Amino acid sequence: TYMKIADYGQLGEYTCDAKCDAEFGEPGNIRHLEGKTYDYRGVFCFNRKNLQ
Amino acid sequence: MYFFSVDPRNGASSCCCESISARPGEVNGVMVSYAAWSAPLRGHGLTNKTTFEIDGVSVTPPKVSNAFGRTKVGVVFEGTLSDLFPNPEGEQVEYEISELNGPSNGVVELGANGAFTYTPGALFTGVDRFWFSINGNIGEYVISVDPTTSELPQPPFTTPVYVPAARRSVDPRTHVLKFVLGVSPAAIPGDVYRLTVRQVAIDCDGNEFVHISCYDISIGSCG
Repeated sequence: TYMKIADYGQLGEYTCDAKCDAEFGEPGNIRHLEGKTYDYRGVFCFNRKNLQ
Repeated sequence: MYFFSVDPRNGASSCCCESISARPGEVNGVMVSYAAWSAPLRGHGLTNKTTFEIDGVSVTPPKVSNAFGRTKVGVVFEGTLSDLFPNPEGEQVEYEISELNGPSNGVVELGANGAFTYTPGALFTGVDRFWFSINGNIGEYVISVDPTTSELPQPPFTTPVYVPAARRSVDPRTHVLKFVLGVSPAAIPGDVYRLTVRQVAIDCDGNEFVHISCYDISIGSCG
């Protein structure tokens, strides 16, 4: 399990005099992730003499 | 410079539309203060979405007609000025070219009988005008010198009273609108035109507060 910062987001910018519109802005996500693993699992067989 | 305080639309505040006096040829600047009406409407103040309109309540149609001229770059142009004054009575034709409203990138030599030579300025291409006066009645003669490739378009014969395309501004910090009021030298003294201005404000979120007011531009001679 790992994390993936999707985005950072904006924070209210460059207001000279109070108009009170962009107070909090919007932040991004952290997006926890996962992932598994796999396997091969093969076999074979000879009898006793065709190998000897 | 004109200045006007707009009514605040509060239920408490001759004709109704205010008056404006102008002289033929002048180009002035007008101011209006929307502070009384837009400041209580706490928001983002005004916007640059002003809309004007011109209509005349008395025109007294002109005597002499206008005309159009066409010629290539650098080549001397010739034209007549006698067909532009169909007169009802019989009287001589005192052609005159005002040194105040003459051409801007050329020169004109007024002939003896309604003839004139427009030699455009060398290394120049565009449109140029000059305001004649056939026995008192003022009209404009427009000439466009083409840059020798194909042709140039046809200008719209600027009106008696006009507001320029983009020469206005607005200061949302103090709620003041500024624009320009131009009157061509062809306006007849005595007429009155009506100018309507539709100003729109904006709230804290992006809605509209529209405002309409009118003015009576009175074209009078001698200021």
